[PDB]
Amino acid sequence: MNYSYKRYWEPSTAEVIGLSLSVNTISAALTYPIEFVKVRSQIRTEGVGIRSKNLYMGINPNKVFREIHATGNGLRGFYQGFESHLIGRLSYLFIRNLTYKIIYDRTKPVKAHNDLSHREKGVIAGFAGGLAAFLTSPADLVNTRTIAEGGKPKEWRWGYKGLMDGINKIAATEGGNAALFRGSYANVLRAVILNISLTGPFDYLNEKIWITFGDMTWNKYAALLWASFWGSVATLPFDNIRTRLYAQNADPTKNRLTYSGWADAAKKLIQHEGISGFYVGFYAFYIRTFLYAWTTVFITDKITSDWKRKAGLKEWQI
Amino acid sequence: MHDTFYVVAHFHIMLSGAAMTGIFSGIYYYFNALFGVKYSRMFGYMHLIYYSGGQWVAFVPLFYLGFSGMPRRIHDYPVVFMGWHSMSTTGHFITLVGIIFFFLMMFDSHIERRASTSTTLGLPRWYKRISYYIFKIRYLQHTKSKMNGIPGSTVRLMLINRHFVEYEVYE
Amino acid sequence: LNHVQNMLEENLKYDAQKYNDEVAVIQKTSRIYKPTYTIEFNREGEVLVYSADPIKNSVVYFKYPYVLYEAAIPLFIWAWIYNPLELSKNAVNSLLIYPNIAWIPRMWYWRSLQYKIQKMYLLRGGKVAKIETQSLAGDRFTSWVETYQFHPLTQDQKNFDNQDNAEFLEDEGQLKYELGVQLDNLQEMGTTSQDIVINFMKEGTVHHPELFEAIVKGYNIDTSDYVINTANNLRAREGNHNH
Amino acid sequence: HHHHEYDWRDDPKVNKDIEEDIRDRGWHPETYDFPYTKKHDDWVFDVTMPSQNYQTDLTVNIHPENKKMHVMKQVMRQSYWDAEHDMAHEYDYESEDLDFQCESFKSQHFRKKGPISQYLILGLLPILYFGTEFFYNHYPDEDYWRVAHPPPLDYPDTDDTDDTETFKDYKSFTGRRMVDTGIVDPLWYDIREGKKVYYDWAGVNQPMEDI
Amino acid sequence: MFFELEDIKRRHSLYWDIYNVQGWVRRPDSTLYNNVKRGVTAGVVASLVQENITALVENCKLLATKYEKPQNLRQAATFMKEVFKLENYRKAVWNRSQYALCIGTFDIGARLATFRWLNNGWQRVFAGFEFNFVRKIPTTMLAALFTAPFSVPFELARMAYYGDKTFPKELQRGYSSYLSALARIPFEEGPYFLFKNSFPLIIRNFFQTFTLFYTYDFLKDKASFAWRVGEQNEYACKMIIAGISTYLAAVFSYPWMVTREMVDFWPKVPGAPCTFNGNYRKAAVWIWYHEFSGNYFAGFFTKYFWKASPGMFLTLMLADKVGLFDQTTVDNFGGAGNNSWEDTFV
Amino acid sequence: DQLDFSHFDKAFENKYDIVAPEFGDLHQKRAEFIAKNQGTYRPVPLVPNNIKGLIPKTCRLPATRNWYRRTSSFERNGFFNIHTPVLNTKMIPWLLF
Ligand code: HEA
Ligand SMILES: CCCCCCCCCCCCCCCCCC(=O)OC[C@H](COP(=O)([O-])OCC[N+](C)(C)C)OC(=O)CCCCCCCCCCCCCCCCC
Ligand SMILES: CCCCCCCCCCCCCCCCCC(=O)OC[C@H](COP(=O)([O-])OCC[N+](C)(C)C)OC(=O)CCCCCCCCCCCCCCCCC
Repeated sequence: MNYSYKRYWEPSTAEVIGLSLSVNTISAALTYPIEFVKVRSQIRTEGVGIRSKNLYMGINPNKVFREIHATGNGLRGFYQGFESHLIGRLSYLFIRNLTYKIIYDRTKPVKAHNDLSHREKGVIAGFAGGLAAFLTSPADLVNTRTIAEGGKPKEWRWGYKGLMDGINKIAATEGGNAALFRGSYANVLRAVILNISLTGPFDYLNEKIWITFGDMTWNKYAALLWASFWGSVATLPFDNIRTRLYAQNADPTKNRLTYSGWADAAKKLIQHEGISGFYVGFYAFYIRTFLYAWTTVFITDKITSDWKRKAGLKEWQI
Repeated sequence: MHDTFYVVAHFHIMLSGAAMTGIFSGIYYYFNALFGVKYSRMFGYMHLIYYSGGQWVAFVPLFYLGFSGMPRRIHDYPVVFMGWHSMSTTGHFITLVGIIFFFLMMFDSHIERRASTSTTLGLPRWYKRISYYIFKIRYLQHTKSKMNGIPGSTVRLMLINRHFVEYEVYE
Repeated sequence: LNHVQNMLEENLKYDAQKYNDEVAVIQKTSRIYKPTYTIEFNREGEVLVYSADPIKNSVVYFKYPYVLYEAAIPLFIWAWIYNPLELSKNAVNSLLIYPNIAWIPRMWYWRSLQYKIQKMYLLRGGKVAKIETQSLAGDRFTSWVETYQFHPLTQDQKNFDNQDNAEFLEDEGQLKYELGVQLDNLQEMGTTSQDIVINFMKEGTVHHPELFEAIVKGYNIDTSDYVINTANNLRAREGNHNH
Repeated sequence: HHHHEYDWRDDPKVNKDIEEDIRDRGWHPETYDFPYTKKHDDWVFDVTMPSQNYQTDLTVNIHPENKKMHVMKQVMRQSYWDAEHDMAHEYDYESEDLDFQCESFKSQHFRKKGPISQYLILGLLPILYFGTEFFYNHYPDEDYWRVAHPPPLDYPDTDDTDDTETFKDYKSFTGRRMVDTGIVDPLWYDIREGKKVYYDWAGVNQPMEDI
Repeated sequence: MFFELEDIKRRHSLYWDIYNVQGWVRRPDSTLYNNVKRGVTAGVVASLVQENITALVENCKLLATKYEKPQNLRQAATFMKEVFKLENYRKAVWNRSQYALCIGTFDIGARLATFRWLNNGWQRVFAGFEFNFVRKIPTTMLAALFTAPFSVPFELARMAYYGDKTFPKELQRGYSSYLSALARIPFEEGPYFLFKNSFPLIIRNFFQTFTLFYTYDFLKDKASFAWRVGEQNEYACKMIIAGISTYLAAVFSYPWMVTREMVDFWPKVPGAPCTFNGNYRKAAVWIWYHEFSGNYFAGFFTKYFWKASPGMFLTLMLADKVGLFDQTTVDNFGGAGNNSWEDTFV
Repeated sequence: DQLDFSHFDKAFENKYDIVAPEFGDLHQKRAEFIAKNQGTYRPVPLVPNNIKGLIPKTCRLPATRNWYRRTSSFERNGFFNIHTPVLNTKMIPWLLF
């Protein structure tokens, strides 16, 4: 199968930067309210967990969406953190893609049909995602607290009007720039797990479906659905703990639970919520992951196929 | 007709149709005794409709092929049998859809989790008119209990008659 | 879907709620009729107020609207057999559709013959009337209906006659014309049907006309002044000329 | 015996995150006793039949069509297993518990329904199994379930696929006459360059490339 | 390369099989533009006729509420003339024609286009029947799910447009026409105003689409022996098949509108919580588990059947006419359909 | 204090502040008007009062005026009868064919 890779045309650094930034901006704009609901769901069960039984386990994304819309802000009230989430997402993607492209070009195989194994690519992507998540941890922290201050009492709300405003408020109130990286390790772990739990399963199911069904058109989308499911399963506990560490106020009095780190957050989640507490908001997170991946892959495939056709690759090479 | 799809259709209408339909009837008759919960009427009806008709659609063309001289145990045959063979395969896939509906009805019944109430209400036989009276009284009470939360005939007729509320010009 | 505000929908909701709350099952009534004579009930606490033999006096076979269809059937049969119009196979098959539906009006007429009232009794208490009819196959049906369900119809049956002040009875008490009466809810054979039209033929005999009229007009009859007759002159499934 | 303390997180009235099953409005299986000994259905009147006496009340008429709405009575919810308690009730002590049946009827083993997701497999058993017998096992062979593609021009050899020759067989004199007979359908492909391109009306996919 | 997931494209060597004409082979005429055009045409025509019929029926109902129903054919003709002369009737015709354009361009046309895009390549059998019709079940389910919420904004826009004409002019939005209301609502009340608690509409659309398309295709293929073996008209057969599919779709779609009626029209019990908590979804679940099916089929023809059944029937007929149900049928023994021609005549 | 789940604590309250009406000030005003004027303000769709050739409807019409005998019926307790004697009479022809 290592003979079957198709890397005749590889985009330049400028091409990958521009395409990634544009398409990921489109995807984040399309699928941000889903992440808003997911963060909202993970906070209303910060110390309660799942208390319903059987088919009612979890928090209803439609119920959360209806409540947030009944707040009064309408659909426009789902982008408060998107003001700051977009910058953090784009910076994470820029750093990750730069590191990934450099490490890949310094290690990629000579033959166009030979590509690095999934394990090597996972190592590269995990390093890139960890570095980018550590560098974008302040932006992700500002974004989460903006969403978090809707389901919390008036005394517990930080009141961030943007990204630079949040950065300045954190650097002033909480001690300094060192306080900007609260939950940085949690974000690093979330990015590392997310960067290794998608390509593997996606290629797995895509190739197995092709073996079973040949060169149909639904193969890649079914594999994308499968990859989104498994990536959500692998990443959601880390994302949940990252949200808990981000929403933890500096004042211990203004916290439903007080965490001294990732380990403390996990311990308290297991103690009060249980094992099932890590997968609250699973439907919202999985739908967001699938829609984001579908939009990005579809638009990138269209643009890159057009570029390959312009460059002159044969139709079997595209 | 020996060693022919006429014989195949004979013993499949006897076994695949009749015997399996009786087995399904016994499963439904003892559904509470087997699983402890009431079964799902909707998916059960779907399974009944698709499984029973599928047998006809799958094994009447086999009768037609048996009358046409189609020997058994051949994977290739004269091309004057392809139409009824296709119809038989269609009937088989209808039967498969019925089986899918049966598994779906088991799944939905175990979703439902409702205690089953016998239709006899404890009086399987009306050997006496007093037994008939007791059953009638209990049946009327049970039906009244079921029909709670459902508006009366007048209210339902009012809602149905005045359902349409989309008019252009008023007074 | 409820977030869309419609004032007609709100009026419908208010009407349903007000009917649910204000209007109750127990409804007060002031339409009470006191007969001027002692009522002689039978063994079963009932008084026979109307008797007839409708099927005996009903045209069953040679009724005009249906003999036309049943005589037109052979025309279609012959048209299919010889194909005089040089039609196609599907066209002649369509020609044969008719003989399968021409007897349906006769079936409906025969069913309507079973709603002509053969006997009507008033029970003690003057609130329930028993009605005995029979399907033409000889299937006897007995139904009890509250007296307030009755609404007399006009002679032409085209409009609701006034519930009171209506004169469908002659001076001596017999029916002036074949009287149609609509029942809002008739529980026939164990199933309730809405707006059922029953008929009392003029050829029948109306015993105790007063009570009969009070049954038709919807009044509750006062049966305080009553006596009981000890006469078991009827057997179960007794034979009658109405067959 | 006994039970644990009170936790408002487990209380649907206090914890609004607990979604309510409206089909379990009046049924609380966690309070069920085995064997069931609680009466939950008795005589009900004043719904359509008044509980008072108006049989001979000439001033009162009964109109059941005006049935006032009441709280809907849901079908009885089946009991849900109390795992630990059940695992403590049917538990066996080896070589220290006598092999006997107790006198109390509460020793009866009652069937209480459990989780539902397991039956999800039972919901998809006719599908998955069939896939397992056709897709996972690739029965009968690999190429049956794949989307059909014709072989390319003269592949794998001109013996199995004499497409070029067939082209000539349709362009020669005799072949043309055969088409005029109407017993041979027209040519279904064209040889363009070293490739074979099927016509749109042929009804087949295009041959795959020799990658 | 671009984000967390890499859509790895792998080259594969050639494969082929004996037969070519009974799997998925995309039709040439099944392009995006062609499918959209044909589906939109059929949908707009069917919707226009359906909405005209609905307006006529409802205006006849109104005139019946105001005047006695006819007693004979001449009175019926006079009643129809008076209904036609109604200003309310003509305004309803115009507004429901605009709504018909909107719903046949973006809902019925979208359903037809998605169904064609998903079910065009399923080829039939040459001289038999498409035995593997199960392959079209997940495909038709996806087609129905994708186009299920397309009619929701237009349905809610119609409800809001007719929902303000019944208020005093001090509380009215204006809405000179349904198109104006559709253009104004998402900017005044918000886009979610057109997508709130629309589960009954979504599930009704899903059931209509799936039942109608699947049943019509299945009966058009399987019952073809009626006009291939039996020498019937095939057009009476097509009409009967379309009617059966439409009746099944209406039967399987009405209970969700019944759920809406139960939730927001059934009188409440004072001092008690709502039976379904005002969600409609549990209501469907309740109807899914209700013992007395007829208890949620009352008003089937009065409320819903005569407002969607003609539309579905005409959609089926026009889609068949324009060729959205035509499937490729090629002989498997001759030429393109086979890769082993030796074993076809010996 | 908190983390003692014997009694509910406002620290675990999960409710979003109602900043503005969900669907606008006009929607709120119409909701209030409904809350106050439900059942009193009853619009009537426009129909001409006098129309030539039509007999005005002043009372309910008898069942003898129907152009179609309906099949289903209603039991007064709110039940819906699909199976009626009319249904039996209507099923007599079809089953015969
Ligand atoms: C009882 C036995 C039985 C059953 C049920 C069937 C069911 C079916 N049979 Fe067969 N058949 C035989 C017994 C049976 N058969 C025998 C003995 C032979 C001869 C062998 C020989 O020729 O040498 C034969 C041969 C035979 C042939 C011969 C092939 C050939 O000779 O050319 C064909 C092909 O058409 C055929 C078709 C079918 C089909 C399409 C079904 C369909 O009905 C299949 C439908 C599926 C089911 C009926 C399974 C039900 C599903 C469940 C999961 C039930 C389990 C659930 C519970 C009830 C708890 N069968
Ligand atoms: C290890 C754990 C278990 C792993 C299990 C993995 C498999 C799981 C089960 C399958 C999941 C669903 C996959 C559907 C993909 C369909 C894609 C497609 O276009 O397929 C075209 C195929 C073939 O279509 P066709 O009929 O055009 O092709 C026939 C072959 N040629 C090309 C030569 C003419 O159709 C299907 O696969 C239909 C699937 C319908 C849904 C049922 C899924 C299981 C199917 C099993 C085989 C078929 C049985 C049919 C009756 C079943 C009754 C129960
Ligand atoms: C699947 C959709 C099928 C649609 C088929 C029909 C298409 C044609 C008709 C479309 C009508 C609706 C769009 C109107 C667009 C023009 C109006 C407009 O945009 O106004 C500015 C609107 C105005 O919003 P607003 O809410 O401020 O409205 C103002 C009115 N108040 C404040 C009183 C409510 O601005 C926005 O919408 C800003 C956000 C951009 C769009 C975000 C889309 C999110 C989509 C859902 C994502 C997932 C959410 C979670 C789901 C559950 C959990 C998983």
